[PDB]
Amino acid sequence: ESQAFQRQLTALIGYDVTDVSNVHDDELEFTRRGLVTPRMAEVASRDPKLYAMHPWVTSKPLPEYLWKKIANNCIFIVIHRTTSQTIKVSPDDTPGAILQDFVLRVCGRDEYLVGETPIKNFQWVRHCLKNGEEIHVVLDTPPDPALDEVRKVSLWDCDRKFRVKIRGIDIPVTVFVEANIQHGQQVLCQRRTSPKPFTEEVLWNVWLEFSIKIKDLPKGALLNLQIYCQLLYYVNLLLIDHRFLLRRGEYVLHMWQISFNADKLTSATNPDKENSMSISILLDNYCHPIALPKRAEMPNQLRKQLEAIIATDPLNPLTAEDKELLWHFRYESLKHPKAYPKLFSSVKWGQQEIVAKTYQLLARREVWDQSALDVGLTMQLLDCNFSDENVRAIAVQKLESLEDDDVLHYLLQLVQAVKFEPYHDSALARFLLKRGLRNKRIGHFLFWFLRSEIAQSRHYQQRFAVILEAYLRGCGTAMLHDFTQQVQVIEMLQKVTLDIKSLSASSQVISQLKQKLENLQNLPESFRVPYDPGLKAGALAIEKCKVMASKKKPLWLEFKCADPTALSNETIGIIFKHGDDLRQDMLILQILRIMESIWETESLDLCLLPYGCISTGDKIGMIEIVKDATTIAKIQQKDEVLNHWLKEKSPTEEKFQAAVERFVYSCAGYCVATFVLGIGDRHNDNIMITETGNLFHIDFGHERVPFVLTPDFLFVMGTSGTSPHFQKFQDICVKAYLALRHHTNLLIILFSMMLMTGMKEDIEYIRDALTVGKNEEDAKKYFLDQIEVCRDKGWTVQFNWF
Ligand SMILES: Cn1c(=O)n(C2CCOCC2)c2c3cc(-c4cccnc4)ccc3ncc21
Repeated sequence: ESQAFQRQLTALIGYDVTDVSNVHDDELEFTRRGLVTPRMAEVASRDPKLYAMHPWVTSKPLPEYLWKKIANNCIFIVIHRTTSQTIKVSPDDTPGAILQDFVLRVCGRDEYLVGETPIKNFQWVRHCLKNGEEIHVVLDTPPDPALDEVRKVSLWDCDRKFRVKIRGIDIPVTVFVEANIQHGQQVLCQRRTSPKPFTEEVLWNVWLEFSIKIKDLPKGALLNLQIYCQLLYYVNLLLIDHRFLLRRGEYVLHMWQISFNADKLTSATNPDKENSMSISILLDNYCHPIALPKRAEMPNQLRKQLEAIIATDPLNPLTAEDKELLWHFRYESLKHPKAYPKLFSSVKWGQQEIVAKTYQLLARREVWDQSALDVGLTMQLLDCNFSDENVRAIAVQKLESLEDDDVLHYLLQLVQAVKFEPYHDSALARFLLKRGLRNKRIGHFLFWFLRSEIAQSRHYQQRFAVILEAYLRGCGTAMLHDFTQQVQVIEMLQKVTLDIKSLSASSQVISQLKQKLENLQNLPESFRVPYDPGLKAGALAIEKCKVMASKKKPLWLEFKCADPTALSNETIGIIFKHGDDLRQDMLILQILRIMESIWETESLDLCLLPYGCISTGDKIGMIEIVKDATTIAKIQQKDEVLNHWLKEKSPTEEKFQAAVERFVYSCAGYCVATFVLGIGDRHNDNIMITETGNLFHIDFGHERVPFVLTPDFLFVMGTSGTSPHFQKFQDICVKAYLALRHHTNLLIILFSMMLMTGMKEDIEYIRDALTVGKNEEDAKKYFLDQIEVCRDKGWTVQFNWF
């Protein structure tokens, strides 16, 4: 009756929030309760007119390469209604001024040109100008905002030393327990139990007295229990709870097994109980509830020493002297926003006094607030190394400066960063709740970015599910309708992918596929595309649908577009795959999209193709089909072969000369990008190219060479084992490489988090690849040398690949 809505949300999320069986406290229920207010606040504050039409706009400057297309200076936008007419408009002209009521929707898209924004500052206008396409719009009627209607004793006096009683470890099928007090990645104090023979049950009943006191336990503290026999099981328990109270009583904790990592920081217990390892522990209880309460300059030499510490890379660890230097002169270090991550590492979190000294130091934020926004440091303070609620919130406060365009560039990386938050309700989760609820595009990607983890991560599904339910409860009836239509389709397409895979390691398979898709089309008739929400896919082209030939078996699906106002009847091609982890490809594609923005600021377009890719469920998702594209393997199935393929598929010579240029930029782009990320040693079948000349890597799901610059690519430029194109390539390569190096800290910390949340020494790769330390001229030469490593090898490495 009154519960029907929750069972609808339950099916959208893919996990039950009301079901509380793997919970030892009430944090999820308390954060479900606490999340109501920032949803109520956002639902109410959003302009219902601009919420319904979600104009995807930017406040960033129009790039160098895009002002080349505009001349007079005017742009042509063709308005449709059967009868169409072109209108010459100034780049700085508002959409209403063009209209001279009615709205300017994009043809075949739920994309609109609205608000007090210049047309040059629209993401669809910039997109068309980049791709050299016409701006086809339609004089449509604004959508009803009615469709989005939303349904409605003190701690610092407990000077006693802390202790935990290790009762034992009950397991269904030598060993010792390692008890740790943790804050960030920094272990405060360790204690082990005496080794005992490994059996079905191992009792100890011994108390482990720690060096740290109750008073000195920081908000965010963790009792991390580990089972060593060398590490085999782990579990965590927040010593300070959500209601600021120290943990008391008996706790049985089901432990996570093994095979550093974000999964190893989780406060959640293992849901499996009949097969998992447990741990009975006792925590000292009291009659009254224990509750946590709330100059000189610097000499020229010690200034230079501190300046060198700030200027180093994030991965560079601080010594004991570096930590003392930074802490003593914290008031100076506070006047340099770049020192904050390193300074907040230098503080002794296991000392109530040193913590209180930081908390009051942070009240002098006049300098941090007034600073120019840096995503680098903001992401730095949100990682595993920072467990303090206050420090993290200073980073979340800067995320408010980010306009909807930028929130989209880091939505996935911010969603992952929630894994490092000690408590469920956090400034970050709330931040992602505001931005998702304010914007429909952000909200759509939020849904899928959260649903990605809820369905595959047993470690963080609990936390993420309460954040999804909170977003869902405020998006409005329209988005809730759209998501049911997406869930219903992917859940339908999930069975088909799995049933077909359970028939192969042919005509039988291809007939059985259409035999199943037939009893599927007879709901829904339309659904938004999870990786491109503007595009609405209609009914299937069941005759075009096939099962793909590789080691894995994906579903090549083609859907007609639901919008009849579309320019072409070109179907929407979607790959539905199983057995591969799309969570890592999502992460790689995101850094690629970030790299492009870095190049945009530096006035460069390296023509990357970061194809839509959404992780949907348990090792299953969907991938965008790139139209008129094939792999290098299919083009070979040597030197001449690619340039012969480009001319052959090219209509005019004008278009071919465009095809070789689109090749040099995209090739240089994938050369710099895949090198930095360390995914350049890839097989020919994992490198694609459009009939337009647009090259792009794929299958990112986890002798040597730095990148792929084979002779067939070189022959396209006009070189065999210099050229006017190869010189243009080398120059744009360096120009692109040096741009990414200006954002070292950003890339370093983006990669670091990517590793921990998606997948110590492995991370160190970007230090060397982004040539940390070396000057602008030394890096130019270093990259040009890596070009020559590909020239020397040629077909060697490509041949080596089995
Ligand atoms: C025409 N055509 C293909 O043949 N294929 C492939 C199918 C699987 O064998 C490799 C080639 C693709 C595409 C494959 C991906 C992709 C698939 C899995 C992982 N990462 C990326 C993306 C876009 C694509 N577009 C077009 C297209």
